[PDB]
Amino acid sequence: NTPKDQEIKKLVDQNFKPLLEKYDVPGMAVGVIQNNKKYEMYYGLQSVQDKKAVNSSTIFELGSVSKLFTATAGGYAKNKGKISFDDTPGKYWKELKNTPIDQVNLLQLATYTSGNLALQFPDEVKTDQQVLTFFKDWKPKNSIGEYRQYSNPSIGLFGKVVALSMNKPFDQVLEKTIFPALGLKHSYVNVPKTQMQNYAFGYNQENQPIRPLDAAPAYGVKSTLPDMLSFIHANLNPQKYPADIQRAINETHQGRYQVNTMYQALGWEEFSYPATLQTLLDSNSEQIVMKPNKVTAISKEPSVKMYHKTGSTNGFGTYVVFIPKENIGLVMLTNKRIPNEERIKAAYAVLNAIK
Repeated sequence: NTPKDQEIKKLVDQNFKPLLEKYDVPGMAVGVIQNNKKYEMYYGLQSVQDKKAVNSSTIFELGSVSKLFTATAGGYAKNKGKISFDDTPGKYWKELKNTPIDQVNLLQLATYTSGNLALQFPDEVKTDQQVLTFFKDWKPKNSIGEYRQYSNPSIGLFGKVVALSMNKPFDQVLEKTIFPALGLKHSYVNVPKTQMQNYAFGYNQENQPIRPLDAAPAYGVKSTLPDMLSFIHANLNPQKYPADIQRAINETHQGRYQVNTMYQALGWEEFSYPATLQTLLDSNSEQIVMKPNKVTAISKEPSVKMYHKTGSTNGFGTYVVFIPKENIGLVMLTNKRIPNEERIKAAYAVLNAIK
């Protein structure tokens, strides 16, 4: 008939390639992993002016997909006994002791239920001093633990606490501990000089090339398609890893509460599988992403589940999704933002069509 690598290439061509013309995207990397086999598709240019093709070495910004690595770092520290998720941040950032934010526990920060943390840090919050002062000045609003409000500050504080508990700067926790444990050799918080030639330009909505530190746990990671597929492989096969990181990965798969059809895990969003397309689109709706929503306890603990996460920066888009019981996952990286719904729909059509 037709070899499987060609079949998957055709499906990615049918569902992802048209997005390049439709949204004027310079470069894209799409990868599928199925039964521990990797399929990689590279399109377009990492740098338009340099005529450098997207390839297996191309480095992209992950945006909020970076939180998946922060979540994994948190599970690692927890299962190593460096933190408990019932701890409060002042136990580790002592300057926050005796402040309102010291009533919020680590799980609540990691899953956005402090009750009064906005999507972004204020533009004027730049230094670690202004970050500290931002959190000491924080005051509650809604009951802590009651409302989900997607928040970069919230998981940014989580990651700072994780770094403090491991006695290392957060960038070192990832580059010296978590990335090596996961077998990722081309993933970075800070892209070294020797790799700038592989660092894609991001492109804004005029197709112009473009490119605080405590915000790095929320959106500071860069990576390649091979590394992101290895990361998806790790999430599909935690048992293939040492106990410390195996337990860390599993920690990130544990649903913590629900908002309608969405289960909030650590970093990952989780869904009963099979999931309808609308369930997946709802997780990225304005209601869920931009507004507070009352959370509810998990009632149906789904036996068969899937996970995904979108992420964006000014010049980059990312989508990652995996389905443990089908042993399948997909990564999309672009050096131009495209609508999140397009990423989800295209991935849903590929994954459902794959034999």
